[PDB]
Amino acid sequence: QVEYRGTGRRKNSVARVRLVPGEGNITVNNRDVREYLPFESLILDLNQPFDVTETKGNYDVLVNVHGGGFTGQAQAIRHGIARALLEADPEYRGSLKRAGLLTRDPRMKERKKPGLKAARRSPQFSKR
Amino acid sequence: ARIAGVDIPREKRVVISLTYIYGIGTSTAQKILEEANVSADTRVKDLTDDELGRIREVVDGYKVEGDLRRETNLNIKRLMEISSYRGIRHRRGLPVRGQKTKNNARTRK
Amino acid sequence: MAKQKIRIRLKAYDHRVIDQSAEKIVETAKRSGADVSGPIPLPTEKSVYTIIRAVHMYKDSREQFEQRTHKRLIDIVNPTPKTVDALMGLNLPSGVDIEIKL
Amino acid sequence: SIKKGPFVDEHLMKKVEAQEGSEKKQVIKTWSRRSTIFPNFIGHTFAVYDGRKHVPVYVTEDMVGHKLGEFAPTRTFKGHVADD
Amino acid sequence: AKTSMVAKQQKKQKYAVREYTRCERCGRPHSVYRKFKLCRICFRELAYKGQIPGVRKASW
Amino acid sequence: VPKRDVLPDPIHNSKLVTKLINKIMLDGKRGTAQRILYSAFDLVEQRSGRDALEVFEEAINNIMPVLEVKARRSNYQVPVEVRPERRTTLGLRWLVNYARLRGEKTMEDRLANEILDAANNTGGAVKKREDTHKMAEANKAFAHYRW
RNA sequence: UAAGUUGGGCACUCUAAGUUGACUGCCGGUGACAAACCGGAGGAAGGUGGGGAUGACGUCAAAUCAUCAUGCCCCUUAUGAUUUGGGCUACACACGUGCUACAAUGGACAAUACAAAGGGCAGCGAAACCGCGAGGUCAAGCAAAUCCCAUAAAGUUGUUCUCAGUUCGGAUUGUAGUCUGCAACUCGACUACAUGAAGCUGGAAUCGCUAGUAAUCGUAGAUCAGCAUGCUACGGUGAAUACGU
Repeated sequence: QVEYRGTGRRKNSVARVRLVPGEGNITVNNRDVREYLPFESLILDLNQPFDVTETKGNYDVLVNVHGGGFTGQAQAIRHGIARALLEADPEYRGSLKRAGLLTRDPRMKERKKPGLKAARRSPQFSKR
Repeated sequence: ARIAGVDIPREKRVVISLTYIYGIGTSTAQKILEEANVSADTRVKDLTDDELGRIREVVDGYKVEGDLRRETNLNIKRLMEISSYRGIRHRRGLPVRGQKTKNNARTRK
Repeated sequence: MAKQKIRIRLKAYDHRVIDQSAEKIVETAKRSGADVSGPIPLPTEKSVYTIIRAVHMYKDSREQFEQRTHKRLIDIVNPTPKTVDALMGLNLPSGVDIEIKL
Repeated sequence: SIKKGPFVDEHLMKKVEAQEGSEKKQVIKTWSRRSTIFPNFIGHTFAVYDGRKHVPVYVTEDMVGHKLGEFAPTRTFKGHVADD
Repeated sequence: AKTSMVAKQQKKQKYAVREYTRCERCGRPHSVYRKFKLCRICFRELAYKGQIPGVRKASW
Repeated sequence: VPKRDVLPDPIHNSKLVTKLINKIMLDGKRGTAQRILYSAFDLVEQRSGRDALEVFEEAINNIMPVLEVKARRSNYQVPVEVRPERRTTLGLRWLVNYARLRGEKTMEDRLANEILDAANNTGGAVKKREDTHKMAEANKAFAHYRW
């Protein structure tokens, strides 16, 4: 067969996408998506790239991912999805870029500076 | 009265009904529960008489009584007896080590 | 993995000096031999030292330092007393931290 | 808090051994910080140097919860106006 | 006074650690790093001279 | 200054829930809020049999203020029509605030009681709407010839 | 194969060097045709992208003679010097700063997935065994992308608790123990047992915060014979609103 591979980066995490057309089924790290996301019922947001792009679908997916919390990496899949769907055909880019899902976010945490401490709280003043 | 020692609330689970008695907190309670083969069971007093006898006889294994209070009073009494510095600091909310009393007036006095 | 090999590790505090030294050593190594391993980078450990811009009070105005540390790895296969000299002869400039091994 | 063992000042030992085999004394000069009371320390009048003047304290049998470490505090009334 | 403590931290000691690590030039013992054995202010100031290998830029 | 909405929360398929859950997540724990909101929305369907959509929509309809006041300057206060975004924000805000003030011991039953009693045009959220609509649109005399 | 552990592989990720890239750059409109403004495309990133480093002449005769240097003045058989112990930690209270609670988005138990950064030579202490436990024996590996710190935690699946000063809270005290140091008595830290306080969201007044922020959860480092609710740093999770001046 044929396989399309594009990376996904978000929130100090890394995604190695393996996209192969099919009936549609994902097993992240040889483990199903429901077996990897707490709780969670937000995988339909991960299916939005399949709902607006390649309507309705679907393609089988295998992925290996490590680093960062579950939200940042469960959201890193979509940019690899978009890259692979653009690699498949440039037609899908017009529907992708009007909604995003390809532009990898450039926003992460910030350093820390005097005023913050063990918890991310600013200091007070001397009243009275 | 009623099931062991004194002060046992009716219709309550054993793990917490065995605490009000002065001398057991939360660990040795479960230890003697494993000794006596009993259960909370959930939350109500299911303790039948055949096991009342066994638990009432097992409870003697520890020094659980007002005798613990008596021992504490004689301990502090002797510790203050030899004009002991530690006896002086027993009135200041000051343990055998020290507590750096500047605000240590609220909890103690 | 078992094989004949010469392995070296490089340390300096300037990426330009360390990579130019690595380049010249690779040149000399493949000059008197072959199949040399390139200047493989390494996560280049850093440092940090928090210090207060102050003399007597005012810890609020803190300021930071670091000591960046480049590390470089080169491997050589099929040794010879020629690659030995190519390693132990020329390390200039002498800010770099070379340790010849096998 | 030492399980390694007790830690009586050897120096106090050397003096008290001769002090105890024959007749004891009712006054002793020492520093008595790196030692403690043991069964063989009974019947003496040691003096922990509180910092200003060492005060002789007579050994009794009953001081096992208490020790030689300290008996005459340096705070010494109080430091404060009020009382406990 | 500081002058005799230079000798104090130099002379032998009754046992293992009755010592403290102070800066050789600056007499301030507080806020010193064992990596360099210089105090707070002196090592900050020598960093600006560009003598000790490493950097002061920060922003990392 | 814009809003930056949140789009999908197909649990259950709807949009107001997506904004709602983001208020209950005290100290940033979204799963607990999602679970309890799901349990409560299944409960409100269980008791007093109906669909969650009808009860929720008509409940937030009975508790959405349409007129509101704002103060400025002596002491005067201009009644102001509320933007639909701020309308729903205030509705959900006061709904959750009075569900908290209800004070029940259950994960879900307090919210079910709140929304289903609002479905009866009664309740503390309805009380707040009535109080605001009584103080407002009765003193619209002075600041009506203004913004 | 327990395993990327090894044969190989460098496609991917990653790692660090160099460049490419975002500079009103292009178009349309506005605008004294200009500056500039608005929208649109493109792009990963459009109007100093996000952040940090950098703080003008000068003001507060701001702080420091206790880092240091130093004018002037003062001490010297002592205003200098050594040692042991005490003390910087006291205690009617006031204030500041912060930590933990006053619990059903919760309490306890059981199972279970997901980080980054940093440190380590005479240091990191792996496995194993012992012990309820702090810890003890042991000795592999480790000058470091190799081995260790180091299970990440919150979190998810379950059971139970069912509104009480509560299996709430964990303050106080005593006992028995663990490690350091010669010595944990004034003054180290830690575990187990025993008690289970005030406290059921807080007044006048008041502080911080415009998006990865707050709120919230953990982690490491420095200093360090042993001792950090503090500091620095790192990651996890994570929104409400900004009508308008």
